[PDB]
Amino acid sequence: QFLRTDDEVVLQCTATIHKEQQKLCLAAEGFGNRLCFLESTSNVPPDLSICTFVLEQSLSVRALQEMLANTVHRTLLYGHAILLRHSYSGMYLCCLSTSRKLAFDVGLQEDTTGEACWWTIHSASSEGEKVRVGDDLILVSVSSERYLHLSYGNSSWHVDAAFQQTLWSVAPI
Repeated sequence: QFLRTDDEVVLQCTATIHKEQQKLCLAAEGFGNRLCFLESTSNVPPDLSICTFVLEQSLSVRALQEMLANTVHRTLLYGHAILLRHSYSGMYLCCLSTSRKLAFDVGLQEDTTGEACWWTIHSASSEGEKVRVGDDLILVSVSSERYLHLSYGNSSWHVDAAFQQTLWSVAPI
């Protein structure tokens, strides 16, 4: 099928270290420090509740930038900028100002009147083309131009906005 607005989705990525490969799910809590993290699966994550986002909006870069400039179930299209609402908290995936150290932190917030909560979707291989479920998506922050990135810390996997890309699977469920 195709990805549409109002869809409840789950973002997954593949984490391979020491030849050990696993699927990780993007997750977040609204109760406290508003940062996203990653869950292991199996491919179903233990706690799926907090791994659900809704594709609330889909606009063109020009449109979004026009709407914002004035202030001073559609199908998702490649190159378009989207808005992912976190179901549990009702807040939105955003690119923050604080650093993870070249990368920025990824978290949740409420105010969507800005670029920080907008992510343009690109293909790994299609401008304007329809976004089909099962495709590997690259997510770029409109505000910072950084990628939603799979990072590896001391002992665990983290998610941030870095200069390097990561392929994500935006599955419905």
